[PDB]
Amino acid sequence: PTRFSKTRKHRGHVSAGKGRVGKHRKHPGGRGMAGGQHHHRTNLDKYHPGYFGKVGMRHFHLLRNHYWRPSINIDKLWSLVPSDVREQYLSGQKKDTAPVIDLLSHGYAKLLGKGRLPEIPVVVRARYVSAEAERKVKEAGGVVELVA
Amino acid sequence: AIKHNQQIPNNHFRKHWQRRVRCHFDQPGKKVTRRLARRAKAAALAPRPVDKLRPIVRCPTVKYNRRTRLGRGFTLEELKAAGIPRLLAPTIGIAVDHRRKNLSEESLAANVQRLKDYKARLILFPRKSNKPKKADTPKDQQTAETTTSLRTSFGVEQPLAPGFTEISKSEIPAGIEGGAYRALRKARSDARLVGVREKRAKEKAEAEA
RNA sequence: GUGUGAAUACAAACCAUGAAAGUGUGGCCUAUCGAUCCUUUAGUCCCUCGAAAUUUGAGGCUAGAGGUGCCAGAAAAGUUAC
RNA sequence: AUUAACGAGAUUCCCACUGUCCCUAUCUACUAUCUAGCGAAACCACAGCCAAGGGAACGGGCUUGGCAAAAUCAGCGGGGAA
RNA sequence: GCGAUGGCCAGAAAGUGGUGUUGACGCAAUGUGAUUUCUGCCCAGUGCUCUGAAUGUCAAAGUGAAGAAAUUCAACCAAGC
RNA sequence: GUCCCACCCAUACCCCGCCCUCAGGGUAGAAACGAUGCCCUGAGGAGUAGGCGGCCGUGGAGGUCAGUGACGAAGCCUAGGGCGUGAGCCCGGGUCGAACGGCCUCUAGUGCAGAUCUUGGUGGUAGUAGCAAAUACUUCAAUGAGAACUUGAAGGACCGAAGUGGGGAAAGGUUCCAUGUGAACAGCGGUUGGACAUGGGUUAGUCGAUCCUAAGCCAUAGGGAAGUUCCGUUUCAAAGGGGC
RNA sequence: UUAACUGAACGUGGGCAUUCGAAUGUAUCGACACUAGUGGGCCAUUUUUGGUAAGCAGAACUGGCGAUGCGGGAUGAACCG
RNA sequence: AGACUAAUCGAACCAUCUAGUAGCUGGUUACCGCCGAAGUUUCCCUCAGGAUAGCAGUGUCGACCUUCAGUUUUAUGAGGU
RNA sequence: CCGGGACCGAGGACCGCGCUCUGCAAGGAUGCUGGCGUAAUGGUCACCAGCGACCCGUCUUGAAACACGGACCAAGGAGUCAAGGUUUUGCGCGAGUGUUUGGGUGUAAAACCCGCACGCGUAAUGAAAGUGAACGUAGGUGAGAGCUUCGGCGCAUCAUCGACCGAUCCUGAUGUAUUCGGAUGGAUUUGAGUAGGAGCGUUAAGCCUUGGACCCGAAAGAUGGUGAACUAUGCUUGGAUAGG
RNA sequence: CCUAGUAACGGCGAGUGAAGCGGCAACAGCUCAAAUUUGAAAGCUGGCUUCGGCCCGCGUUGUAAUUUGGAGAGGAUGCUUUGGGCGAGGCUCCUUCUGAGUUCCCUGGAACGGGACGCCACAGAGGGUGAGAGCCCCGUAUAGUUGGAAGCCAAGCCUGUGUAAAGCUCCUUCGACGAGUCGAGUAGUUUGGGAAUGCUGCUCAAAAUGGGAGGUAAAUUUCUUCUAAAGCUAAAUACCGGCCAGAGACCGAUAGCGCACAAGUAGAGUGAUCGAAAGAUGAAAAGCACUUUGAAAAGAGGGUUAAAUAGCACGUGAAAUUGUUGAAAGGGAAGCGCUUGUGACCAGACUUGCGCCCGGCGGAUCAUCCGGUGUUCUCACCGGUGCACUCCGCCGGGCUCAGGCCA
Ligand SMILES: [Mg+2]
Ligand SMILES: [Mg+2]
Ligand SMILES: [Mg+2]
Ligand SMILES: [Mg+2]
Ligand SMILES: [Mg+2]
Ligand SMILES: [Mg+2]
Ligand SMILES: [Mg+2]
Ligand SMILES: [Mg+2]
Ligand SMILES: [Mg+2]
Ligand SMILES: [Mg+2]
Ligand SMILES: [Mg+2]
Ligand SMILES: [Mg+2]
Ligand SMILES: [Mg+2]
Ligand SMILES: [Mg+2]
Ligand SMILES: [Mg+2]
Ligand SMILES: [Mg+2]
Ligand SMILES: [Mg+2]
Ligand SMILES: [Mg+2]
Ligand SMILES: [Mg+2]
Ligand SMILES: [Mg+2]
Ligand SMILES: [Mg+2]
Ligand SMILES: [Mg+2]
Ligand SMILES: [Mg+2]
Ligand SMILES: [Mg+2]
Ligand SMILES: [Mg+2]
Ligand SMILES: [Mg+2]
Ligand SMILES: [Mg+2]
Ligand SMILES: [Mg+2]
Ligand SMILES: [Mg+2]
Ligand SMILES: [Mg+2]
Ligand SMILES: [Mg+2]
Ligand SMILES: [Mg+2]
Ligand SMILES: [Mg+2]
Ligand SMILES: [Mg+2]
Ligand SMILES: [Mg+2]
Ligand SMILES: [Mg+2]
Ligand SMILES: [Mg+2]
Ligand SMILES: [Mg+2]
Ligand SMILES: [Mg+2]
Ligand SMILES: [Mg+2]
Ligand SMILES: [Mg+2]
Ligand SMILES: [Mg+2]
Ligand SMILES: [Mg+2]
Ligand SMILES: [Mg+2]
Ligand SMILES: [Mg+2]
Ligand SMILES: [Mg+2]
Ligand SMILES: [Mg+2]
Ligand SMILES: [Mg+2]
Ligand SMILES: [Mg+2]
Ligand SMILES: [Mg+2]
Ligand SMILES: [Mg+2]
Ligand SMILES: [Mg+2]
Ligand SMILES: [Mg+2]
Ligand SMILES: [Mg+2]
Ligand SMILES: [Mg+2]
Ligand SMILES: [Mg+2]
Ligand SMILES: [Mg+2]
Ligand SMILES: [Mg+2]
Ligand SMILES: [Mg+2]
Ligand SMILES: [Mg+2]
Ligand SMILES: [Mg+2]
Ligand SMILES: [Mg+2]
Ligand SMILES: [Mg+2]
Ligand SMILES: [Mg+2]
Ligand SMILES: [Mg+2]
Ligand SMILES: [Mg+2]
Ligand SMILES: [Mg+2]
Ligand SMILES: [Mg+2]
Ligand SMILES: [Mg+2]
Ligand SMILES: [Mg+2]
Ligand SMILES: [Mg+2]
Ligand SMILES: [Mg+2]
Ligand SMILES: [Mg+2]
Ligand SMILES: [Mg+2]
Ligand SMILES: [Mg+2]
Ligand SMILES: [Mg+2]
Ligand SMILES: [Mg+2]
Ligand SMILES: [Mg+2]
Ligand SMILES: [Mg+2]
Ligand SMILES: [Mg+2]
Ligand SMILES: [Mg+2]
Ligand SMILES: [Mg+2]
Ligand SMILES: [Mg+2]
Ligand SMILES: [Mg+2]
Ligand SMILES: [Mg+2]
Ligand SMILES: [Mg+2]
Ligand SMILES: [Mg+2]
Ligand SMILES: [Mg+2]
Ligand SMILES: [Mg+2]
Ligand SMILES: [Mg+2]
Ligand SMILES: [Mg+2]
Ligand SMILES: [Mg+2]
Ligand SMILES: [Mg+2]
Ligand SMILES: [Mg+2]
Ligand SMILES: [Mg+2]
Ligand SMILES: [Mg+2]
Ligand SMILES: [Mg+2]
Ligand SMILES: [Mg+2]
Ligand SMILES: [Mg+2]
Ligand SMILES: [Mg+2]
Ligand SMILES: [Mg+2]
Ligand SMILES: [Mg+2]
Ligand SMILES: [Mg+2]
Ligand SMILES: [Mg+2]
Ligand SMILES: [Mg+2]
Ligand SMILES: [Mg+2]
Ligand SMILES: [Mg+2]
Ligand SMILES: [Mg+2]
Ligand SMILES: [Mg+2]
Ligand SMILES: [Mg+2]
Ligand SMILES: [Mg+2]
Ligand SMILES: [Mg+2]
Ligand SMILES: [Mg+2]
Ligand SMILES: [Mg+2]
Ligand SMILES: [Mg+2]
Ligand SMILES: [Mg+2]
Ligand SMILES: [Mg+2]
Ligand SMILES: [Mg+2]
Ligand SMILES: [Mg+2]
Ligand SMILES: [Mg+2]
Ligand SMILES: [Mg+2]
Ligand SMILES: [Mg+2]
Ligand SMILES: [Mg+2]
Ligand SMILES: [Mg+2]
Ligand SMILES: [Mg+2]
Ligand SMILES: [Mg+2]
Ligand SMILES: [Mg+2]
Ligand SMILES: [Mg+2]
Ligand SMILES: [Mg+2]
Ligand SMILES: [Mg+2]
Ligand SMILES: [Mg+2]
Ligand SMILES: [Mg+2]
Ligand SMILES: [Mg+2]
Ligand SMILES: [Mg+2]
Ligand SMILES: [Mg+2]
Ligand SMILES: [Mg+2]
Ligand SMILES: [Mg+2]
Ligand SMILES: [Mg+2]
Ligand SMILES: [Mg+2]
Ligand SMILES: [Mg+2]
Ligand SMILES: [Mg+2]
Ligand SMILES: [Mg+2]
Ligand SMILES: [Mg+2]
Ligand SMILES: [Mg+2]
Ligand SMILES: [Mg+2]
Ligand SMILES: [Mg+2]
Ligand SMILES: [Mg+2]
Ligand SMILES: [Mg+2]
Ligand SMILES: [Mg+2]
Ligand SMILES: [Mg+2]
Ligand SMILES: [Mg+2]
Ligand SMILES: [Mg+2]
Repeated sequence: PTRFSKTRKHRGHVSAGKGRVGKHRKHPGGRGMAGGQHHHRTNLDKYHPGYFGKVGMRHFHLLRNHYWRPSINIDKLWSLVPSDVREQYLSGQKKDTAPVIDLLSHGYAKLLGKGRLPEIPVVVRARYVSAEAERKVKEAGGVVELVA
Repeated sequence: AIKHNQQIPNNHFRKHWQRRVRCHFDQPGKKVTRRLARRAKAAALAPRPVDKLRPIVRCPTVKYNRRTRLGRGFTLEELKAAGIPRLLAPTIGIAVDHRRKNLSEESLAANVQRLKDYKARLILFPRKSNKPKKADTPKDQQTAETTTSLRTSFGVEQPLAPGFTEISKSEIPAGIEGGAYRALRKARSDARLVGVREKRAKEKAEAEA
């Protein structure tokens, strides 16, 4: 919508808000990233510290599928089971049955452990598991088993 | 010419991009054309389904390894197990792929069952009405409700494994002796040292002799 | 209140000197000097070559040197009276 | 370094000759000039009398004075920083 | 400067052209500028030109040695300088 | 030079009225209110470059005024009126002839004095500069609305055979001849014209082209070039015509 | 850290307002976000450098013109109100 | 003679690439209300130009925090005109 | 304590502070009287008079300038559009969020409906192999709006001392494929991290970049074509120039 | 669509930049060289022919059948499979036909406008007709209907048959597979391709479980995956240049293409090429008969028309500039600001309103009560009852209050 913009309010005022002494010429200072090392250095060092240089070794023909392993913390583990069944376990009505969670079927490969876990035994099947996550699931009565 | 705290721009607009711009104002017009072509094709194939039968296939990468999908055609070994001639398969709606192999036995068994029940559901009209043959339908059950999609009626039943399972307590297994985390570290370092360990053992045998 | 040069006070090691308290992180104080890319040497015994091993070769990580004197650092000779 | 002949080439002097000059005067033809018919262009912020002052340090316009009477024809080259 | 298997010159190339229906009293490239009388000294510098015993410098290919190989190191070495 | 009385006037200071901006308060057992409203109190106002807010106009789109109009819509002219601080809005009179507005949202090729700006039109200068090379015209009669530059006769002059004479090549293309004619053109006039309108006119065995070759150009045999095409003219070719 | 519960920093508990310990003002408190124009300057009192001097060149504190009319200096960007 | 090559020559004319680039000249369209500048610091083949800090506007949030100040008074330090 | 003159009249039931207290000069003007009821008061336009008043736009420390553009009038005429960022405003859903590449359907380029994948977000840190976030009621101390049983509990945010994950530098337990493994405890080090999630889609404005980029403007450079009717040089074939 | 502005390239400066996997649209597969028909070149161009065939030629330096790596060949073994001809009925193209007022009155030159009364509608899209028309006319909506031509698709029937040819299950053994090519060195170009991704020139020049690829050069030892140097083939995709059609929050004669018109035309240049200006009388020409002045162009009368203030210089007809008539000013510029005066012209406002008292005229109906209905449930309307000191309208007389302008 052009009916309300600052160009309509500039009618009748010479120079259209760009100044008299500085007249808004074509391209003062250069085009694009010109002057990175010569006259735009002061801007390119106060912000963007690190534009120039080489760091690290290079990799030819990287395939990102080799590096796919999404992770999930341990405090969100109970959120995988459906709500109706979930409330039964926390309320304490089963007392004799344990759930078996399959992380791969939900799209996870590594089980990290960050929060706390209630004292109910579970079984977790993961491709990878952290050292701290294995201890917390074990002290709750459960066990974690690798599945590949 | 940067002036403030900005993100460094990279806009690939220095060629003559204006000469190659592809606007899509014919999105609804093209859709009408395809629907006219589908129903025209379905009319030509009056009692036949529009599509063709496909097998079940697993994706080839470690990511996507879990899911399954439809393939291109049945291997020559799958057709032989179900007792279907190679030449007769393409002419009754079955798709054949001659450059695929059955490395495992799970995939071979799954596809054979998926192809065997299709043969039971097939109605085969005779070439000439006045003289039927042994393999033809005997005209008594030619009148029945039929399907035409064959992609929804024969799609993948479930692509992923069930989300979870529920088992009684005292049936939970015991883990690896060392533990799950340490079982991975040991298995990783064993492959790293497979070469160093092998030559040291071998040269010892020659050193003593 | 960015960089380079130079400077002050401690901490953790190893030493010199003196009977000892102490003093010493270059010249009694104020000047005496140098980025990115590339090359080269020192260091650990370390990481990668992406189908798997073993030795050559190559690439990385940390600290110095080769230089820009127009010294916050392009590679550069004249003439026009047509 | 000299050199006969030749030159719409540069330079100095002498004889003849003359309005170049002392020093200007007169005559003829075609215009300019007046009339009938035909009939353009450059240029133009608005415009058109001066003296001093101050001012972007040389005014047609501002300040203080001089002054100042319709409408017009033929000439002229001081000014309009024409 | 040149005796034709050649000198000067044109063309992207060609079983292609110009001088040339020509052959040194000829063709081609430069400086001075009728006749008369004359035209001195300098080869250090910058060019041009001549003679290869000299080994100094020295490319690709080829030859020799080391290595499991990629590769590295040695002699030899046209013209020009 | 020094001292003392009275008086004169700035958009400054004091008091009062009105406008806008900013700040602080009051208003529901609602007899209540464009609550974005109304009522009470105090202080302030200069401004280029620049920032933000509120409003007015133009061409189109959705909704709505059960809107105006051949008993006159839009447009244009008008030292005739009313409203707003202002851009602007509204009415009266004259001319004219078929479509056009108000209000809330949507949309953009949306507002001019300048750019030696673009296209078209018109002025002052101005009835002014000027229409002056090639020696030159005059009397009577006829035609006609009208005669210096149309026609006849008679005088006076010029070009003076390297001509203002008599015929051609290049180039032009009907300008050649007859009859007739309002405007336009012939930088004055015009009955006259190389102008305008209607008709007519160019005859070859002997004059030229046609035939032959010159400098030169282009096919063929062959060789180059990715190719449009370049070289080659007797060249490393099985190349022709005469009689019965 | 000291011969040393001797010190050193940070603390629990308790005591001290009857008056929170100079004047005046508070017509303007603290923090954050995004961005415009500008980066040729010039004049005056006091201090002051080069120059014979300049309506010349170069600086320090503050006030002005630029960006600003109004009343006085007849006139006059900067002087007085 | 830098002469001539269609009024064009110290490199002809016609179309296209082409709306060739410009730190440099010129222009940039209605009204009212409120706030209101800079020619200075550091770096750049930088000095007719840019980036950086300052001066400026708008949008707000934290409290109405009793905090603050281009100022005086009292006590106590530094300086070399 | 008594005279003389000028300018002004805001507000619109009662309420208040008071006094000289059957009332009043006390929170803002009323009373009496005359002429005329139309061009009389008032308004528009033209002219004379007193005072004031240099030509606009633009660059500039300084313009009325002897600085530049402009003779006059009418119509045209200059910050736009797309992709990608960023902060702020409105709206939907919220540990999630986004239907429209595509399919179903239709009164047919509209509207309505469906889901597998995928993008951004939910976890960081190293060049890399790799590893991967709770001692405590998710901590202690000083300020904090609001609430409160009056004792206290204390959101957002600011300062300060600690704890946990990755990297870097030390220490090297039990064990053992006797060279592998890396527990535990430290360090004036380091990160765009953890410490009771805040993001995703869309709307509107300012600003930034590349694109013709607010509009008009060079002296040049390149690709492919047309000219010897002028003039320059040469070739084949013709012509012309008194008398002393 | 996503991967992805990612791995990588780059005076590592300005800048540049793919692929595998994943979801969808659309789906379809095949024949040659290398074998001896060898118990029979079984194959083909051409010419003639009565239509049955004959003749010459091509070809053994290889024409048909058989085989193409998925295999296949050669053997075993029992079952199965295969030709011709009709054909309802349905779908595309052109062509015949399709509902309802010119009813009545007013304005007007002419109703298609205003008012009254009707009708049609699976048809109220659009245009014409003397001004805005669903019913005056062409068309528009719906399935049918008249007639005709040629190809497709296909329900289901009627008939031959194993000399031949084809498919499946097993096996000791056999199992031919593309050369100046692949690969290597060197040079130039190019790419995200980095001790060299593709391409081309020159030198060298292979092999049989061989050969290529596996994104860092080299040697030794394993592993995975395909089969190069010969060939064919629909759909999903691009495009408004050619022939047609339907549309728009597009422009409205200096705009929109250079061209709404006898526009790539007139005109300019030796040539390549450059390239405009220009739409509108009225519903209908009814485009001015006749008279008179003039040499003529034309004028003055008189006519056509709703209008000639529409006369082929034609709808509306603005500004710059000009003519006539009327008003005013002027001693080397004019214009303009503040404030009076003179002359000309002009908008408002005022011209009565309310209340009380007396008299007169005219009407039905004020308080009250009963029945019915509504509603905010206690306030009203309608019907009846009143019947003159009440209520309502008008006229005449008297009085109070207020109302325009300047003082
Ligand atoms: Mg402004
Ligand atoms: Mg400007
Ligand atoms: Mg600027
Ligand atoms: Mg530099
Ligand atoms: Mg510092
Ligand atoms: Mg420093
Ligand atoms: Mg020490
Ligand atoms: Mg010393
Ligand atoms: Mg260095
Ligand atoms: Mg470098
Ligand atoms: Mg490896
Ligand atoms: Mg590899
Ligand atoms: Mg270097
Ligand atoms: Mg420097
Ligand atoms: Mg550079
Ligand atoms: Mg001499
Ligand atoms: Mg001589
Ligand atoms: Mg004269
Ligand atoms: Mg005259
Ligand atoms: Mg003067
Ligand atoms: Mg002077
Ligand atoms: Mg003067
Ligand atoms: Mg002047
Ligand atoms: Mg005067
Ligand atoms: Mg003069
Ligand atoms: Mg002038
Ligand atoms: Mg020769
Ligand atoms: Mg010489
Ligand atoms: Mg000479
Ligand atoms: Mg000579
Ligand atoms: Mg001589
Ligand atoms: Mg000599
Ligand atoms: Mg010499
Ligand atoms: Mg010599
Ligand atoms: Mg060599
Ligand atoms: Mg040599
Ligand atoms: Mg005042
Ligand atoms: Mg005031
Ligand atoms: Mg428009
Ligand atoms: Mg009208
Ligand atoms: Mg009309
Ligand atoms: Mg515009
Ligand atoms: Mg204009
Ligand atoms: Mg302007
Ligand atoms: Mg013009
Ligand atoms: Mg003119
Ligand atoms: Mg004259
Ligand atoms: Mg003449
Ligand atoms: Mg003359
Ligand atoms: Mg004359
Ligand atoms: Mg003459
Ligand atoms: Mg006549
Ligand atoms: Mg006569
Ligand atoms: Mg004459
Ligand atoms: Mg003569
Ligand atoms: Mg004569
Ligand atoms: Mg002669
Ligand atoms: Mg003649
Ligand atoms: Mg005649
Ligand atoms: Mg004439
Ligand atoms: Mg005439
Ligand atoms: Mg005539
Ligand atoms: Mg004639
Ligand atoms: Mg003619
Ligand atoms: Mg004869
Ligand atoms: Mg002849
Ligand atoms: Mg002939
Ligand atoms: Mg001949
Ligand atoms: Mg030729
Ligand atoms: Mg050839
Ligand atoms: Mg600067
Ligand atoms: Mg700046
Ligand atoms: Mg200056
Ligand atoms: Mg500047
Ligand atoms: Mg001055
Ligand atoms: Mg100075
Ligand atoms: Mg100066
Ligand atoms: Mg001032
Ligand atoms: Mg003054
Ligand atoms: Mg004075
Ligand atoms: Mg010269
Ligand atoms: Mg020419
Ligand atoms: Mg010329
Ligand atoms: Mg040239
Ligand atoms: Mg050109
Ligand atoms: Mg432009
Ligand atoms: Mg240009
Ligand atoms: Mg203001
Ligand atoms: Mg202010
Ligand atoms: Mg300038
Ligand atoms: Mg601020
Ligand atoms: Mg001193
Ligand atoms: Mg000192
Ligand atoms: Mg008041
Ligand atoms: Mg009056
Ligand atoms: Mg004056
Ligand atoms: Mg100047
Ligand atoms: Mg300025
Ligand atoms: Mg000015
Ligand atoms: Mg001047
Ligand atoms: Mg200037
Ligand atoms: Mg200038
Ligand atoms: Mg001018
Ligand atoms: Mg103008
Ligand atoms: Mg004028
Ligand atoms: Mg305009
Ligand atoms: Mg955007
Ligand atoms: Mg998601
Ligand atoms: Mg990682
Ligand atoms: Mg509190
Ligand atoms: Mg832009
Ligand atoms: Mg050019
Ligand atoms: Mg160049
Ligand atoms: Mg010629
Ligand atoms: Mg010649
Ligand atoms: Mg002679
Ligand atoms: Mg490259
Ligand atoms: Mg590229
Ligand atoms: Mg895919
Ligand atoms: Mg035949
Ligand atoms: Mg077969
Ligand atoms: Mg049929
Ligand atoms: Mg009909
Ligand atoms: Mg009538
Ligand atoms: Mg009607
Ligand atoms: Mg009509
Ligand atoms: Mg109609
Ligand atoms: Mg009708
Ligand atoms: Mg092959
Ligand atoms: Mg090759
Ligand atoms: Mg190339
Ligand atoms: Mg290459
Ligand atoms: Mg093909
Ligand atoms: Mg129009
Ligand atoms: Mg046009
Ligand atoms: Mg026109
Ligand atoms: Mg227009
Ligand atoms: Mg045009
Ligand atoms: Mg022509
Ligand atoms: Mg017209
Ligand atoms: Mg007439
Ligand atoms: Mg007559
Ligand atoms: Mg009319
Ligand atoms: Mg008439
Ligand atoms: Mg008309
Ligand atoms: Mg006219
Ligand atoms: Mg007209
Ligand atoms: Mg006029
Ligand atoms: Mg005079
Ligand atoms: Mg004046
Ligand atoms: Mg007056
Ligand atoms: Mg009643």
